[PDB]
Amino acid sequence: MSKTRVIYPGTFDPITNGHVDLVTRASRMFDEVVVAIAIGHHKNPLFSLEERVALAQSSLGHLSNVEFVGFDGLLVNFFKEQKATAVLRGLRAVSDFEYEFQLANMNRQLDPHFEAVFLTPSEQYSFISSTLIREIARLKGDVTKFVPQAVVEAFERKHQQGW
Ligand SMILES: CC(C)(COP(=O)(O)OP(=O)(O)OC[C@H]1O[C@@H](n2cnc3c(N)ncnc32)[C@H](O)[C@@H]1OP(=O)(O)O)[C@@H](O)C(=O)NCCC(=O)NCCS
Repeated sequence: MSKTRVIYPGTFDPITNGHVDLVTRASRMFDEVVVAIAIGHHKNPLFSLEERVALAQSSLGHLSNVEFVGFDGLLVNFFKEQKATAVLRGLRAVSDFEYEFQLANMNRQLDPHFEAVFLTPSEQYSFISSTLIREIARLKGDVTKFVPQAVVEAFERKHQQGW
């Protein structure tokens, strides 16, 4: 009769309707869900950690069993620290599927307790790629269809300065 806690890591740069769907799904089936934002020190994300967490909070705060936290280092260690039952990943048609198996199996070798549990998002979200979203925004196009309003405004606000 133990509580479920799943960790959903990613860069969420920025969060998309697809990510929202997934979290919504996950919130319905796990007791607690942690939206885990990888800082990306060596990665160089467009949006800052604060901006990413803010935007996630805005699109998913209404779910009461959803936490939001940034993290670096090893997902396996974050997993341990958070006393997590499993790491959640999404699985679309566009997904590097062998590349989920590498992640999953290598992490298992680092920690035999590590478990991974994929969910698939509503078919309308099977084709959107944050890379393309960011590119469309950059070229002053409409991303209203692919990300929450808050994110759309973030994009303007990013144009409006330079960082
Ligand atoms: C954090 C981590 C899980 C993320 O990898 P990932 O599956 O690519 O997920 P990310 O958050 O990196 O997302 C990267 C890409 O996935 C894509 N993506 C995944 N789900 C998506 C969705 N629902 N909608 C749109 N794009 C999506 C995007 O194209 C994204 O591109 P971006 O780099 O512009 O954001 C992985 O890098 C990690 O675990 N790092 C921890 C460090 C570690 O342990 N390393 C060794 C593990 S063996």
